Amino acid sequence: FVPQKEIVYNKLLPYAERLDAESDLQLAQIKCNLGRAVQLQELWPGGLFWTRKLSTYIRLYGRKFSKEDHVLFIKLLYELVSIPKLEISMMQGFARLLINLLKKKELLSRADLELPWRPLYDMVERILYSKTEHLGLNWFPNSVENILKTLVKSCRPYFPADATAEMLEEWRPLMCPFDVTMQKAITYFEIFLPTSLPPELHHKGFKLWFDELIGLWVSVQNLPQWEGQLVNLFARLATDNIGYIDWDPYVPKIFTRILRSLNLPVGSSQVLVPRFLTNAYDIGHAVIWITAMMGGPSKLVQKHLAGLFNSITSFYHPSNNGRWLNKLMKLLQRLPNSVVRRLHRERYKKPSWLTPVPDSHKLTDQDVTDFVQCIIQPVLLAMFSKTGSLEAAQALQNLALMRPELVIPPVLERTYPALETLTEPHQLTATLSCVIGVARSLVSGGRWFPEGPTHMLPLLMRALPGVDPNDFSKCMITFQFIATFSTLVPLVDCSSVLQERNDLTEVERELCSATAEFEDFVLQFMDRCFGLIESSTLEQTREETETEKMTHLESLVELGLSSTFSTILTQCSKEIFMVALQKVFNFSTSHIFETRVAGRMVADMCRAAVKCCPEESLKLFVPHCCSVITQLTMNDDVLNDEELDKELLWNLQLLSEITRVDGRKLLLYREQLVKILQRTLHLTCKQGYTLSCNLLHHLLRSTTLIYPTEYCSVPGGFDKPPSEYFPIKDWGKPGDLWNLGIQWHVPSSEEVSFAFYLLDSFLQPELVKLQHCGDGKLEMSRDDILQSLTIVHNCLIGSGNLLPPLKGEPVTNLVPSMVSLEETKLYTGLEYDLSRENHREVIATVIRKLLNHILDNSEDDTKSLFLIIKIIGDLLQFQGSHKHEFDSRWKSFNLVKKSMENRLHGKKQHIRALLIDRVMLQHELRTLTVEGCEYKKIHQDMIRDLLRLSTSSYSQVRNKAQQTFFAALGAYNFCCRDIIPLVLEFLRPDRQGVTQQQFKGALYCLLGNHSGVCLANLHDWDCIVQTWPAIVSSGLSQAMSLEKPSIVRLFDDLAEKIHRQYETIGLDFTIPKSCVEIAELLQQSKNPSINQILLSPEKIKEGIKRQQEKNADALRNYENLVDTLLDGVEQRNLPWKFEHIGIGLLSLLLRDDRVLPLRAIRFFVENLNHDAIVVRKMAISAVAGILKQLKRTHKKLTINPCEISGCPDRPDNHWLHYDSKTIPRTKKEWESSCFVEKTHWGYYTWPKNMVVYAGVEEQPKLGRSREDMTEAEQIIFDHFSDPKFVEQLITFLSLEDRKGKDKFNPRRFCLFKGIFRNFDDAFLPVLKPHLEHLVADSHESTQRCVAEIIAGLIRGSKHWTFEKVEKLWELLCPLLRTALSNITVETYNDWGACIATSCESRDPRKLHWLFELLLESPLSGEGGSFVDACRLYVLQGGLAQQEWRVPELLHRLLKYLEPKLTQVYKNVRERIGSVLTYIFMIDVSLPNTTPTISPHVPEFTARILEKLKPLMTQGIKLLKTILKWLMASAGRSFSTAVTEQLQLLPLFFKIAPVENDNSYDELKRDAKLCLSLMSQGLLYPHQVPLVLQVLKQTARSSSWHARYTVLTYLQTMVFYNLFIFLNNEDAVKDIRWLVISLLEDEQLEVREMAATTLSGLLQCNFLTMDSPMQIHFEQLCKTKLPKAELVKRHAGVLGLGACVLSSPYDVPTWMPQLLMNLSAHLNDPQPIEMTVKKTLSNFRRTHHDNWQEHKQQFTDDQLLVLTDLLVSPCYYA
Ligand SMILES: O=P(O)(O)O[C@H]1[C@H](OP(=O)(O)O)[C@@H](OP(=O)(O)O)[C@H](OP(=O)(O)OP(=O)(O)O)[C@H](OP(=O)(O)OP(=O)(O)O)[C@@H]1OP(=O)(O)O
Ligand SMILES: O=P(O)(O)O[C@H]1[C@H](OP(=O)(O)O)[C@@H](OP(=O)(O)O)[C@H](OP(=O)(O)O)[C@@H](OP(=O)(O)O)[C@H]1OP(=O)(O)O
Repeated sequence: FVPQKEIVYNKLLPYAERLDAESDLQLAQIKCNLGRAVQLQELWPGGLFWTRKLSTYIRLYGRKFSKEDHVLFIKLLYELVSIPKLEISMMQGFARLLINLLKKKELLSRADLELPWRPLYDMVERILYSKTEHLGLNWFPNSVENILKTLVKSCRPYFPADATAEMLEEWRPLMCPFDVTMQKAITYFEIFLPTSLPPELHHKGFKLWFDELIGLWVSVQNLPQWEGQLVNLFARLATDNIGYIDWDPYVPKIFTRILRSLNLPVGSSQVLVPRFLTNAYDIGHAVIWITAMMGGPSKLVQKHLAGLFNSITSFYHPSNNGRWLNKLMKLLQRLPNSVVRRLHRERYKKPSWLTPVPDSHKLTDQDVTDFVQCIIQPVLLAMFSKTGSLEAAQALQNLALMRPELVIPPVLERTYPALETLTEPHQLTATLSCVIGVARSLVSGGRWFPEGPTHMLPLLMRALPGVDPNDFSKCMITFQFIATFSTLVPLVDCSSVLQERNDLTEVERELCSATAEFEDFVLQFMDRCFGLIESSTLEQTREETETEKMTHLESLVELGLSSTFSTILTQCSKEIFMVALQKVFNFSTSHIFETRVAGRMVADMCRAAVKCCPEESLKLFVPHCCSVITQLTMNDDVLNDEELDKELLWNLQLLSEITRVDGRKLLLYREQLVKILQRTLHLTCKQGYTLSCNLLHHLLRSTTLIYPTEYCSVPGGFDKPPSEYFPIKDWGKPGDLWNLGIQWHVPSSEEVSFAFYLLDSFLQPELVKLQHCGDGKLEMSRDDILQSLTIVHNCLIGSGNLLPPLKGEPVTNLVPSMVSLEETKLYTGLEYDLSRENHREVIATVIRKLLNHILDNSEDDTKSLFLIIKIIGDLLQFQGSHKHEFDSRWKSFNLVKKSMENRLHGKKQHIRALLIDRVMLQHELRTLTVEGCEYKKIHQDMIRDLLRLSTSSYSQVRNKAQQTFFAALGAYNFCCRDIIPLVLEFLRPDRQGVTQQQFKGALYCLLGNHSGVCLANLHDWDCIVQTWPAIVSSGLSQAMSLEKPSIVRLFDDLAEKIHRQYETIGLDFTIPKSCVEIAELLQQSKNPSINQILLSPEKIKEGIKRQQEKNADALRNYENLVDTLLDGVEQRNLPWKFEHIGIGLLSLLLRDDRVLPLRAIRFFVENLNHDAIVVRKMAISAVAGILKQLKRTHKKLTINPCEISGCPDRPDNHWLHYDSKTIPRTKKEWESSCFVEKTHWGYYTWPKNMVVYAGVEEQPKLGRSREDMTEAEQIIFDHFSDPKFVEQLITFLSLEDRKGKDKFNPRRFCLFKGIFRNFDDAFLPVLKPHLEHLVADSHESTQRCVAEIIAGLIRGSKHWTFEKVEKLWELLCPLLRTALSNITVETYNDWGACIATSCESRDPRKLHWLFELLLESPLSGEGGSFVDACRLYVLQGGLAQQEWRVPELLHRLLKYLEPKLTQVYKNVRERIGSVLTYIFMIDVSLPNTTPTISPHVPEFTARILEKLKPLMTQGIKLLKTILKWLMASAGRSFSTAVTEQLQLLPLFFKIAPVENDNSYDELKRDAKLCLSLMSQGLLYPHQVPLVLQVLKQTARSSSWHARYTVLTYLQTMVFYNLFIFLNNEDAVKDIRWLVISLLEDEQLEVREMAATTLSGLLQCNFLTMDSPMQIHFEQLCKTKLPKAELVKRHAGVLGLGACVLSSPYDVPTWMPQLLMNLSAHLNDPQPIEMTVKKTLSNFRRTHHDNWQEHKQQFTDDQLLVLTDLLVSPCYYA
């Protein structure tokens, strides 16, 4: 038996008694056939048909199986995605299911399930880091990167406990921080490392790697691509292991980089902008990482949040918007969203095997109060931003779940002045948006904020002018405002409870007296909405046309008034209803509205009046409307007409859109509705019958659908028990899911026999007229058929719940299967006895005769053909609900649910009006979940009749028919195999008469033009072997008008959809022997498994035999697809545009598991010399992949690195010396040298198996001829030996594809890499002239051509014998010396990526000929100076790519440059500075490292100071190389400030100018923006005594330029390091000394920057405004002036003014005092007089935003001082 693990919302559903017998029968059919599909070696029909059906079963019944059945499903799905080398598209199909079984962690414990991880790594590395799939060998899906990560994430908490040191042993040797192989490891660490381990396993957890990898993270100070992965790792480590990390030693380093990742402009020049900060921290991962730190006993992370926001409050102000605001609004959206989820995780979540937080690490009531109080001031400034109020109201909702008494009064103090202002209208858009998130916490008066619903009704009454027909932004947010209040509070009078009753409290009796205005709200809501309608009627201005479409902005106001009025009028007492029903009736019947805009809009407002009480409302509408239709239609002969009377034509829509109340209470009016349908449905006016068809439609909709009738917040309703319960208690009703009290409308036999009586009196008389017209015996008009089809369409679409689909079962051509392919059946509650009529089959036979008559006898009747598409679109796939209306109510539910949800305590607070709709969304999901559908013989005919309409004469008819055609291809099982042979019949050359509409209509059938089914690019060989040749066979002969421009865009879209969507198809579906799990799932499940067969004696041999036949035909159809394309591209009289598609389909077939067939190897090699540049650009990309296929598999062996190097920790070990190329380079005995090819090996640690290549000649033989050769696949040898082929190949490659966009092609490189690797310079004597001719040419086309061949020689010379290596460089070392001599402007990026490419993954031993040539003379300039710079830039990329493997050549190049760097030019200085950052990149100071052999920054900079000692003319020449180096080592080094470089700062301050203008020298201009890059760089917290010693020394007394720039250094250096300094509390006393002691400067320009610095430090709360600060200024202002004393008195006026400018948007308690005595220095002398005039005029500028709130902090005696005061500039005097 099954104890269900987790189910759904189906208990409530009305047919809940039948959801156990139907669910368990499908689950038993899952266990049978999914086990039998795997065990009978079948994945093409059957492995996917029951993976989809379990994917359907999870999305329909929750889990609803047992724990033993849940580990059978996981361990079957896991072993299928971990098959070695599957088909990768079906690997995702098993993947998304296997994510769904595992994403709910609480369902399966750790002791109940375990999964290995190395099957995931071979799965990931083949799909994510494939060594193919850039040469054209594999073709992956587009979604493969994120599905595999979210699968490992779902499999990660079930990895075994001994399998993370097993995981820290494999990629820990990849952590050399210089190669690209480190972010290989760090992305594996973020994905694979187990962090959600139980607390008895942390020693086998993060403690193996935490201090090893947080110590790496704190030591970088660049921003690599892998630093953003560790913040995604450490966040996930933090959020699971709360209370087991001590983040306190690392918390100032964490918040200083979250601040730094905001990238805030600070300093009034503020940037020599580092472009390395493109990569940064995803703050959405940082919010996860702050939130998991807060609950500690020492509240240390809390004040770093208060230090964070208070430093950035001025950026949330709505005047200060900029680039930073998108990260900064996103920070407010997520931190209250995440603190609440942590509070739900520790207060209301049920326990599971996931470890809870400890009691010591849990958020206290103080801790969440102090979180709101440090975020409330930035969220209220975000409320009024220019970018909207969406991010603030989502923040303000989640803050209101925690502390309502602290967050709701600061909002409603700004809301009441916003609803009555008539000036600053933006608040009403933004304050109302924020009360809607507040609304759940506002109407619910808790034990802290009980005054909430006192503000309910006055905000609700003052919002009534918001419904105005002038704004629509106010009107939508007003309709959203009142509907979100009038679904919380019942609108009931409370006066009979206002008598003697002791239940009312002080606040609750204040509510009941205010409920006298509930009727006055609803009636004034209507008188405001009637003017909203009657002033929005449609004006017919243009006399020719008729605007019939309600626009999108007006369709929202219909639905916005259909929502916001039906929610008032449901949440409403019956006494207030019926006095408001008459206001609707006395409006909508005394007027005559235009039926287009105001017709849909009045009748929807009446539709709301009927759906709330259908008895009392239908007593007066349908007697009124039917008595006036029969008066105004059947009196005269208005059956035949041209235009109806606008009142008759009104009262149909007033009746049609009103008769869709609950269909039980329409049986009273049977003999009135049928009477008008028998009189106005057969009219002549094209709007007259469509309003009558909408009447017939909605009557059938109301009498066969299951839907809820009421949507009230209380299940009894607000009307049926008056005064039995007190209504003002259920205002904050949480609306429980159990005992919901939902009321349904299941169709009775009275409502069903009437549903067929309308169908037996209007469908059948409209079907016999269509029958005799399609037979030739009635001959109706063109509009008479059009009128009759609407009756057939509105009876089908509208009563389709009663009509069974089809019968007939087409077989014998589809896919045969060994297992069941039965269609699923879901009882959506109705029987539909299926004995009497079956009306759906009759319509399908009338149409196939009617459509056969119309397409032959009248091909021009378009509007009849549009209806036939609408009926076949509903004869096939229409049960009771619509496939698009469900998707728009699914989105409208998540728009309403996610808006008003109590995230603090779980599912128990969703309101009843949401939950009733979601149960209806569960019924409507079951009405559309037709997963399996058997392709029957009627479905073989109805789609082929759509295929005639998809190819017909008119493009309006073809476009509508193809969309039904494509939707009908996705529904039925194996239809696409039936219809490809039928749709390609319009594309054959041999066809006699095929029109151009016939032709291109069939190519819009192939080009799917949607997201559902691409019919030319299916994922099967039996379909692709027909569609791809037929595209290339078209063209050469067809009726293919290639001169029409639309058909050329069609083939360019049909070819560009194939290359975008194609994904490589498997050839071997060999299910491995490790699927005993399938036998363990078929057998012995038995708890739901009612399937007693359990047999497979020799059917498993038949399944193996049919699989090997599938494996044979998939191999056969592949090699037939190659032959049919080559017979179509080498076809005579093709157009050119059809062979580029034909080569384009051959480039996708080049496979890795196979070798391409012989005629295609001959093809792509011979098409390397093609005249079309597009073809031979593809032949380069294909022959490079052929040479990968023909690779000859070198042998390997394993090195113990203790055996070599003589003896047995992160860099440059003692047992690592053989990897470093200095002296012992191989000259004669080249073998026995242990060449380690790739760079990163052996840096950090050594792997378990360090693997190098073999010795001499154990690799395969190199020099060979055609005798010992594969005699079928090296015809490529025959072409590169022919000198006519080579001389034409060298000639085509030296063309110019473009002059600007012409770079070193990395795909011509892989062409020549695969040549000289595979053939071992058998072609190099045939390329003797064509290498020596191209180097001696001035053209950049040939220098680029030769460079791909040069680097392809070098990286092809990996496995060459020592004879061939020396014979290579004997002609190659003079060849590069020629090329490096004649290097040009358009060539040094080619050579800069030529020999920097050739040093990629080679040992520095094996290429010393470069490193003796490239380091020979880079700056000994034989010709020019730009040549010497380009000769040095190519040296840079080669030495950087062999990063740590060489200490020696870095010294030999540093020893070369250390005399030369003084006497060079600027283009060489910009290279030497770019080279010296790679000479010193190895000096890293990483946490467990060793001082490397590679040259040191401290050993070099001490020599630089020895040469700059006369400065502290030839030293100023040396600064232009040091400054250009310190510009390059800004973010391009692993430690941005070595302490010997820090005293280069006082030499830079006296040079860097003040104004920073373009008129200064290059020494000055490069010294100013070198200080900007060092201040904006980080620093370790043991450098705060070291840099502050420098800046106190530099600003002590040197020169006023240096005192100025120390201040502008500080302001953008204690901000980007703001929490390093605030941890070292001795440093903030030294900043406060230096800034204040430099207000006393002898230079005025220094001291005003000292006050600008101090004003910002006070503003970011780096310096608290203590009392001895103000005593130091207030006892400095009162200073006598006898005539040094002037500068002494001024510095107090700077100091008072610095405090004034420090709070620009608030007036604190200290603020009015130090404005009054600040204003007393206004008649002071002139240096003081400017400053007081600058400070007060800047005060008044920033304080006119909300000065009415600022003036209350002033006395009335002090307002007369500040208002009447002169601070005006010179041009007012
Ligand atoms: O069916 P939908 O629309 O796709 O949405 C499902 C979600 O998708 P899924 O069912 O897995 O496909 C699933 O969320 P995730 O698995 O992704 O986390 C459920 O979460 P869960 O219940 O496990 O988690 P908890 O209860 O929130 O802790 C439900 O989310 P809540 O409302 O928060 O959950 P409640 O249903 O209210 O209990 C939600 O049910 P609704 O239909 O009402 O939106
Ligand atoms: O010398 P490289 O240009 O750096 O290329 C090598 C080379 O691949 P090619 O056959 O394309 O030249 C290796 O092949 P072998 O010498 O071992 O025959 C291959 O090794 P595998 O075939 O075992 O994959 C290795 O790949 P890897 O670094 O994953 O070991 C790959 O290096 P790249 O992937 O960086 O190109």
